[PDB]
Amino acid sequence: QSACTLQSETHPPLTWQKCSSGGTCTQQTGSVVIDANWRWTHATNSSTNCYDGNTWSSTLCPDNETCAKNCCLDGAAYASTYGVTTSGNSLSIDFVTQSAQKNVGARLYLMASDTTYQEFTLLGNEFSFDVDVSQLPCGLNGALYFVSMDADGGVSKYPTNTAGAKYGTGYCDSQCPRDLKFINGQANVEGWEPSSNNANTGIGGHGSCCSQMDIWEANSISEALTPHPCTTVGQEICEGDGCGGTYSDNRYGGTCDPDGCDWNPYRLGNTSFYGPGSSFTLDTTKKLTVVTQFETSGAINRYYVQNGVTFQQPNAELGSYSGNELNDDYCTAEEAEFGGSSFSDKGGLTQFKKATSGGMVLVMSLWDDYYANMLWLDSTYPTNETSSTPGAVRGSCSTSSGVPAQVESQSPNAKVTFSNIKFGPIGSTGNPSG
Ligand SMILES: *[C@@H]1O[C@H](CO)[C@@H](O)[C@H](O)[C@H]1NC(C)=O
Ligand SMILES: [Ca+2]
Repeated sequence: QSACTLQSETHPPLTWQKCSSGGTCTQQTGSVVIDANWRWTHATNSSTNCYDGNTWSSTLCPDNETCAKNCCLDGAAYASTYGVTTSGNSLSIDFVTQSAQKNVGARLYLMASDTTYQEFTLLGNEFSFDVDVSQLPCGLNGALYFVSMDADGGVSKYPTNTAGAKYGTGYCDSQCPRDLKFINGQANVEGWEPSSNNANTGIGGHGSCCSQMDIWEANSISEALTPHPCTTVGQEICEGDGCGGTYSDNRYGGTCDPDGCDWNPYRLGNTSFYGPGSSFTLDTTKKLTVVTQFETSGAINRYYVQNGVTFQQPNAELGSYSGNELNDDYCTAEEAEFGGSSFSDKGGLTQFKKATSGGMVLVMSLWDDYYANMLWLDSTYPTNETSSTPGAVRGSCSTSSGVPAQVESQSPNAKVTFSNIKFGPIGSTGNPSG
């Protein structure tokens, strides 16, 4: 797709800190850009929409190539249309924003410049951020994660994409999302199937895969940490059900691991660690700091800070495993106890180290789940299972919670605030900010 300028594109600024082993942290100035899927897509020579509701214009978009040549992405009014605002080192995303139309959530990327994404090499480093999930009830997910996207949004690889990172192109993740309107410089009109439960989305004939590090997927009820390896580390197009993931039929027939080796304290047995109120170790009605360390062995460590008190990831006992570190032993024990083989089949933490050894783009989003109502994160899943079934209970939310239409009408003012992002060598982010 190309870019149009009927609406100016001004990326909201966002500062963050880069720390060093020497003990100092320096302020960096970046900005955020909203994903292309949320943008107005119209004809290059007019205001005629190329996509409307959950269907494409059959005249402007008869096929993927023609559609890409006839259509362009336009600018976004961050605050008024998407409910996205920034203030210093803080970023807030509103759940539902009512303007000329109804907008639900957003997916944003941290930029290095006005035309490029900031790339982070995670291996041997740690990532820290403060978050306020107090306004996120059951069914919502304020996520912060990393994906192996190209810095230019794919412009160098796909000439027909001239919008680039400036317009949030090039997304990919372990689910090999087929709901993307543009992939590899072409539209996704071929094989398009409008969603039967969402009037604004659909599924196309192609998806976009890549490694994904889910550092934070959470609400006020539950939180999970999940690395997702792929046989091909970087962004790669997939076709049909060969994509696997949520959007396809055979979930495990793809190149990526849609499940991952997840770590949810509640799912692992500690039901008093994270929750709303003073009866929980970490009170989700108050802000908290989340630190994630990527050691060179490929293992992942995590600790939290609230009101100046530090709490390491709680200890978990799963089969022959015992500890608080996400490593090979943990992931092997999880597949043995909870079932599955997707993570190991995709290479596990060893294959995932290839992703963290390279650059990954920071993503921050807020979304509700039209496929599984976020039950996999904060409830019993599958819903037919009981508490006696290992790993079935992931949170205290009712199995009837998370209906998109219901949460959107009942909790429109829900929102998430991410702030004070710090990145640097392991052991450096707790030092004085500059
Ligand atoms: C949950 O984790 C916290 C922090 O490590 C700990 O103090 C508490 O004893 C744990 N509770 C259970 C039931 O394991
Ligand atoms: Ca270790």
